[PDB]
Amino acid sequence: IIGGEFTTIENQPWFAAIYRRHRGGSVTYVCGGSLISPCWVISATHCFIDYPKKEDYIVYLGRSRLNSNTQGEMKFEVENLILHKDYSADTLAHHNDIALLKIRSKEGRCAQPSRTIQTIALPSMYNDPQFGTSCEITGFGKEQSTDYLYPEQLKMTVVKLISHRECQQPHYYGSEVTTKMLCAADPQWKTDSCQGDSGGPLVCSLQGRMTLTGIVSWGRGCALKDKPGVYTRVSHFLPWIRSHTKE
Ligand SMILES: N=C(N)c1ccc2cc(O)ccc2c1
Repeated sequence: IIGGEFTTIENQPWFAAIYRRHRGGSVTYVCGGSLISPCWVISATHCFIDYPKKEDYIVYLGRSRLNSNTQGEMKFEVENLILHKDYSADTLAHHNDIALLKIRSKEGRCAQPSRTIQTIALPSMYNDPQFGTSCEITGFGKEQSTDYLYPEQLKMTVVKLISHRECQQPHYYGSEVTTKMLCAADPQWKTDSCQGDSGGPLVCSLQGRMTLTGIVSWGRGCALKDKPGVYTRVSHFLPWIRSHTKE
């Protein structure tokens, strides 16, 4: 997250921290995600596509810091890593950039809701806030495009939804952005998601309920003039989520 503020898991208790076990035993951060029911986390396919083996991954819920344990955290293996069959990547834009992780603990249990662990509501079908609406984004990604390190403390910021029409412009993204994507940005371009924030939530309040409107997907740099953040438009993927979240 470029700009914005530090936070703790209490302020985004659906946030899931996803890590990968290396051949050699070291564990490194991969991507964010969001708990959408006790057993299901939703993230982005591009985070996993290079290493699709579910055994390689660890999911933490209730975690406020990147490389230290947070009191009350829960640790999960990935029982099912579901990538989107229709995912594709061009030079910049990712299409169908959405993924599901079914989580189960070593004790064979799903998430137990707590002060630091809660689900987030999905939107209703094609129901998005109007452009200009303020939404929040959360993650452990870079604080500056030129950073090597990721921040140790969780961060969040506020961006505004941009119309598909404005985002289609040439000096925005041209035809790179589709109706299954949402653009969001700061009017001063001063704050944004960045590398390491992928898979994490864009949350808006809709009919008075906190709603997973977007999933961090891609952008041309970070907090760059005329280059909004691009998010998977969750309200356009409900059939896929429905069809994949059962027995
Ligand atoms: N401008 C963004 N919101 C944005 C989001 C995700 C990104 C992931 C990357 O690997 C590199 C740049 C990124 C930029």
